[PDB]
Amino acid sequence: MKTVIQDTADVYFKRKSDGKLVFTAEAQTASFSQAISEEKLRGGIGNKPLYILKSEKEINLTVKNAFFDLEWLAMTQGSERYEVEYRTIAYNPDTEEVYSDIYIQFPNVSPSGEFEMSLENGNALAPEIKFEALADTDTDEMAVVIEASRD
Amino acid sequence: MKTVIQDTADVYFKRKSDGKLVFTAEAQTASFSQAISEEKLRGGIGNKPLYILKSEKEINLTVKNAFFDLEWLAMTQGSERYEVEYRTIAYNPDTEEVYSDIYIQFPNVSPSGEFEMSLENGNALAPEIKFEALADTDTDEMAVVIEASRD
Amino acid sequence: YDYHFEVNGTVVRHKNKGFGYMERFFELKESCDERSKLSKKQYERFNALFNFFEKNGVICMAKDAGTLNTSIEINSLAYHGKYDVMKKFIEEQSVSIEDDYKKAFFLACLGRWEESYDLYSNIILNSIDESNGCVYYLSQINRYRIYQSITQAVTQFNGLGLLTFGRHYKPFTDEFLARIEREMTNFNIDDLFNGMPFEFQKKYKILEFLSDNQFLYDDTVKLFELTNKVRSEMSEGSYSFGMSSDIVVLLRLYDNLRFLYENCLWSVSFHEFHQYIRNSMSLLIEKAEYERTRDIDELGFSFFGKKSGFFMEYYDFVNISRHFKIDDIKNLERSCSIDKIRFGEQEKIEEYLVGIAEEITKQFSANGMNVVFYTQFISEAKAALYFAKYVKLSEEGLGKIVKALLFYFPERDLDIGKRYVWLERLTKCNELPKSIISIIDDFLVLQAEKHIDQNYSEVSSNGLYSRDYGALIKHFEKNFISKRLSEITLCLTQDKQKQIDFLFKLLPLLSTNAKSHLLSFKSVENINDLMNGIRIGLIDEFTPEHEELIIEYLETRKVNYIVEKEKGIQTFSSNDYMSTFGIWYFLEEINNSKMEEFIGMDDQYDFFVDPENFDYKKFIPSWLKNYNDKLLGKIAGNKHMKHHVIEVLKERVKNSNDKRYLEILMNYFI
Amino acid sequence: YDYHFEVNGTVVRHKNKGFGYMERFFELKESCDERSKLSKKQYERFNALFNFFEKNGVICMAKDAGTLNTSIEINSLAYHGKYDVMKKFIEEQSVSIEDDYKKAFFLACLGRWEESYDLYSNIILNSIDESNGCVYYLSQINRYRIYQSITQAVTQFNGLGLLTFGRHYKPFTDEFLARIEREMTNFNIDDLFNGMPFEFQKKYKILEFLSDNQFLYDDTVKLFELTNKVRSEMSEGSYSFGMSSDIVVLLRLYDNLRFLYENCLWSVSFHEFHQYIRNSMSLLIEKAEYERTRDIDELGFSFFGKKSGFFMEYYDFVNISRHFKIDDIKNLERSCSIDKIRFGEQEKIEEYLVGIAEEITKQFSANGMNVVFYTQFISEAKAALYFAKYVKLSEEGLGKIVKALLFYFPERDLDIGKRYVWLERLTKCNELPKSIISIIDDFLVLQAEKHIDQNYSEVSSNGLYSRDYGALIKHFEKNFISKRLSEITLCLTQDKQKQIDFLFKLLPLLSTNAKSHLLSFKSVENINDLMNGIRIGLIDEFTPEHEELIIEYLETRKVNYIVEKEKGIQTFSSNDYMSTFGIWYFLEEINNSKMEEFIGMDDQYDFFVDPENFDYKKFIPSWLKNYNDKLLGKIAGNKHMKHHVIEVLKERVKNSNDKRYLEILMNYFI
Repeated sequence: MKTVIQDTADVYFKRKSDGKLVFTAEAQTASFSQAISEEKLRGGIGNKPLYILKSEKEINLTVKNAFFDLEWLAMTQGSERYEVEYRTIAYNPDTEEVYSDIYIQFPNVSPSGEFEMSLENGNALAPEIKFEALADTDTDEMAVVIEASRD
Repeated sequence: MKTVIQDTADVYFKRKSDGKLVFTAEAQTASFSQAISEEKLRGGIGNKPLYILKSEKEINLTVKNAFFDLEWLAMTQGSERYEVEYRTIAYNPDTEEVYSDIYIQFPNVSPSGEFEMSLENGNALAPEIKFEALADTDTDEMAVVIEASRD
Repeated sequence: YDYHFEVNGTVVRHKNKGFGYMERFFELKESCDERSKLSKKQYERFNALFNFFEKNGVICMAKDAGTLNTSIEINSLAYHGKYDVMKKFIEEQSVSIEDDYKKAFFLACLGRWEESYDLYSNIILNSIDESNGCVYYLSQINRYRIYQSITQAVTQFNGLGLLTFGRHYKPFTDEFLARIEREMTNFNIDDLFNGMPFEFQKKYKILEFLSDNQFLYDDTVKLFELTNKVRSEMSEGSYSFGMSSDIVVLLRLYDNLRFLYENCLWSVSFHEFHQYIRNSMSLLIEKAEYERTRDIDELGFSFFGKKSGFFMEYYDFVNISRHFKIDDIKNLERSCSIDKIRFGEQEKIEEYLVGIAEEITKQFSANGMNVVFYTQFISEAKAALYFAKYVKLSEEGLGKIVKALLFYFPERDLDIGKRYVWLERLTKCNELPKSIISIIDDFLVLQAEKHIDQNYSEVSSNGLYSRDYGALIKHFEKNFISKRLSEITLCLTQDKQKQIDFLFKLLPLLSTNAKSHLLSFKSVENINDLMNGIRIGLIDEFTPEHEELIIEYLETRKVNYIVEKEKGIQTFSSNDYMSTFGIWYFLEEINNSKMEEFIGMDDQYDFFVDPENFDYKKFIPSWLKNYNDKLLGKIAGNKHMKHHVIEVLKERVKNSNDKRYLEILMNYFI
Repeated sequence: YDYHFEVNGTVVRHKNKGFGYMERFFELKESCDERSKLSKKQYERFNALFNFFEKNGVICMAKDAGTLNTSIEINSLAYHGKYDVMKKFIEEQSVSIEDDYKKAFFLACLGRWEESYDLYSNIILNSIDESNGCVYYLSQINRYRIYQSITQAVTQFNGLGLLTFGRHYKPFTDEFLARIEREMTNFNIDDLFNGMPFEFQKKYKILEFLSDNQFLYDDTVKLFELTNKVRSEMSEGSYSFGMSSDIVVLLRLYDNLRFLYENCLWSVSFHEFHQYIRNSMSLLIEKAEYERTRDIDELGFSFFGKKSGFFMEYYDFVNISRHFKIDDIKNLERSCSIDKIRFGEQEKIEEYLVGIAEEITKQFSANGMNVVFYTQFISEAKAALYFAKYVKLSEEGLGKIVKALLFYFPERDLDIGKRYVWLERLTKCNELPKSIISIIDDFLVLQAEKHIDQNYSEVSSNGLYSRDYGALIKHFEKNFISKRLSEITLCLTQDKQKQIDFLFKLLPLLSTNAKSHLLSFKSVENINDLMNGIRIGLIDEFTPEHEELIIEYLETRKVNYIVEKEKGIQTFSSNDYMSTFGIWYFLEEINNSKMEEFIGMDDQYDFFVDPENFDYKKFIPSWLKNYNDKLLGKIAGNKHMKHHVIEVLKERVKNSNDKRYLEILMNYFI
């Protein structure tokens, strides 16, 4: 009551070509980053053209709760690249009431973690994993976001 | 033999009215810090200022030793200033031969020590002494330099 | 190790292969009906167990963790710096053994390190008969630290303290030091947990870490793993949802203070533990700046679309007041913009600042000052006042706080010079009512009474003197002719004249007739009198006779300059007015051509006079900092050097972080 | 604790009060006559101690210390990455209890973790029968460590290995997991040193700290003290004579590193030890950056002239090439001008850098991937290739590395789009000889052939694909015709849409006859085809027919927008072309007036189409990072877009250390 205040988030992941949901739920770190950049890769052009607006772009992602699954995990025990949906709640600073929930989904994901903890003293689980959102030639990708607050 | 290289320094302290020798033959940290700045002053009236030279200016000092001096330490054991004489040498990058010396004179240095170095364990001495450069209203002072390399 | 207790009060299963006995309790927490299915004994045990946890802050399991707003409450009086009320508490009579312990710690805080140890000896013998386990172990853990404090103290008063103080103060009797050396002589703190009974060893394992130094090394390493991360994300533009890694530290920070205060331990006063607070609060106040400034595409504010803004609360002031030396606080001023930060609870704070103040009035108004208390308290006294610039004080607190600083605070740690730097600094976000204008006078008259010493020189480290106090008053209240200062002028005769410096330095403040007294009085022959005279603006120009004095001083410089060059010596004067001399010519004040003869000695001189034949490699980019808004304009108007300056300026703005350079380049040169 | 051994190779007394038994030994060292007055055995004993202190570098006494230049020379084959020689030494019969110990560590490095335990099993039983407990203690420290690593790995395969590696692996037999999970269930590493013989607890106390983890906790805290001092030195601009605080870090970095590798301790493949290497090194590299950019006030030239810049030698390359990750090395680039720093010992760097190339050939060329060894070596391998862009490579050596990075590195840890990025990064410091273009040429041919199946799609983390692979050719070469690509198109018949459009966007490298024959049956004018067709130089000027399609796209996006607004849905498309079109307008590439009908759809669209009425508050300053010079000149001329872009830039450059914003500011807007 003196000083802190806390909030909550929630994390789901999924696989395409079926309604399979075999992943974590609750990104403790929940580290998110976005970036754009440029270089001299096009350091010279024939001119009289136009532009590409390359920007490179990149979306880093992190979730750490584990407890993936037993049913689908075991079944998989016997490259669609999966997909991710992200859901969080938004509040009004004036009223502080529940009126809107953030609806976020990403088209492409590809988990790739540093497959070695080897911590000298074993940890209390929570195997943080970093993700990178792939993309194809077609269109869109990156993120598609939906918003509540129809009050 | 492969890589690192070190150097050395030398300290000299003294009190006016006499040549009371005080010194620390080495100074490992030996941090010398010159600094000058300004924030805001002046009434901004009278049209022509005809001057303005505020520069505050300040010099700090640092040394290390375990030797205060033997004799009158015990004499006084049971405010006429604490002047300092920094001396060292300079080398020529072309030859690296001993040809030049450095003579540093401070006429007014005051001992402003944090007499609260109470540490959680018996250490390897290292009684760091920090000083502040003082300059009276009269003239000159703080710094004067003399050097060898006559050759 | 059966469970794991997160810093946030949440608990997660760690090593349970059996019944979730923790889980049932929190299942018993919300179930009022099930709480009624217990006997009265068992019900009271739950009450004894329930009352403990809520004071320990444990809330509920992680799986059902909701919006947790953990509280913080530090109640130890010493943390509240009420040095007077405890001075009555120690006079009171003892009731219980726990009360004796509480007094023992209070003794130490007041610098009476002598009687503390004996009662630390008095408690220890009577302890066992009550068969209370804890009260013994901490009584010794506290002993050896206040032992070391004495030992580290006695050498310091012998080694340096004589230089710091000038006398060989002896706070501790010869015989007392003997006994403590004997009793503890072979004391190895390591085994002390390895000594107490198995009965002790099974209940009170949790007090183990306080034996060795692993307790202070255990906590710090996490702050290195916690700090290494946060700077990484700070260079990545990342956003962290939920509890940010910085919020973890603050709970950890305040948790450490409570356990290391309310139990009345004495490790608070050592240098190492102060290291923990410095690099913790630095990271928090550092992280605030990055949040206030960064970009977002659309969803950036959609993630945690608000902040604590590091709302700096009352305890946070109490933290920064003690644990930072003046040098440490300055280090933060450079990187962060602490002015931009807001300050809540601006009334509770006011008690602290007067508390530090009104106490200083006790110590040094009286002849008795506990040197041991001076060792600890003067540092806290320093930082508390300096950092007050950012707070909005009340009129009375500004009364006392200005009163104590000038009259009572000892000269040694704070010379007359840096006093200007503090008293001005206590005006920036405030004003100067009459009641404070009166107090600053009372210093000048008191100082006026001090301008009779034969050998005094007003030694200073910032080149500012009580004339500038008067100069400070005028910049706000221009029409404030002084009243008593005038009188000291009139009674004086030319025979005793050292004060001519101070009065003529204070010519801003005099009566019209008193000025007339000065007119026949005083004289002008030397260059100081020129610039000291100019320092008031009294001298509006320079007659040819005045100019001859300028040339005459310069002739002295060359005659030397050939000598040191002939002797192979080089010197850098302190307040070389030659640098100040060069400023006039480029500013049109002197148009005499004879000054061209005097080139080639001072680089700063050359940069102004001879742009035609001035090499720029000998430019010092720190010069421009000390330049005036007008002066930076006139150089900005030139054609010879504007281009070549702009080259040295672009380079340094690129390859450096000094913001002051950045604003200078944009405003004037651009 | 009688003396202290300063890290600079000097000795200083701390607690000694008896004879200077340490002092006299060095006095004998300098004197030659007093060596001869000892008996032969004692003369042998003097040499027995003299040789040791030359191998440990305890040079002389601090009272006669001078210009000490300590050596570092690390010789364990694990450090020097000579993986090939290891397989030859292991394939050999040991001759002593000493020899097997070296093997048990070499087996650990090659990741054959299974057999290591067995030989580690053999040593314990055959180490009991001698007076020499050193091997048996350190036998256990390794034995426990390999156990924990077996537990951590096997769990992580079950946890996330299925999705990471795509399939299930069980490198370790089920029985072995049972046996190891049987043996160590009742072992607590803390007590290990306690239960050893009283003799072993007398001589070898020095090996105490390795038992628990405190040794990294005692060292890690000591670094945290240094990192605070060193950072403090940066913001104060001080000067450090004698042994600077920084060089202490470097010695303490290399000194520790020698102990663990040269005594064959397996701990050095654990995360916590990498943590020490990470922060210890980065601080030094950061220190060099500041040192280069000092401002100089009055003194440095006489003291430090002709800057003795920190040279990053071969012994510095491996450490960065081993322990860092790929994100971490990225961060340094944003906080150092690491291009400028000299990279000495360049001949040596080539061998080890070549060493990774040949090994990467072996593991993936053979059917056997030691998936255990795979984990600890790819991450080391990954950073190695990336960091090469700051070291000069010969032609022949550059042939090996390029041959591997394109071909044999798995698609798992380097996607196709990622592969380009690394190759180009090795084109900076090196030109593009005829040999190199052969390799990248082959990669286009091979990947072209595979892209014939109707579902063998491609992904990217850069959105680059094959299109700019050709660009690296023509940006360096000019007349590369790609014979093999000619035979591809010359034999392509019809109805291979993926192969059609794949080599469509590789037009410029094609041949004359193939071009025309490929312009036949070409992708029509699709909008993707339109821009990508423009990306290859086919389309020179927009026709109204080209514009007609553009109008169609805008209409589609608008009807989508009204659906999105009703549903409250926002998108961020990697193929979002709203921003691209509006820029074409501001440079008059498109003349049709209809664009203004869609003002209010995308914020960056409004920034260019309607500059007069644009809401500059909506301006996101990051867009400027996407804009080339020829826009950034045409941005600086417009009246509607100069008055406002300047202001936001001033805010960020003041409010950020982002030099790119500063670079945009000086050159073009001012």
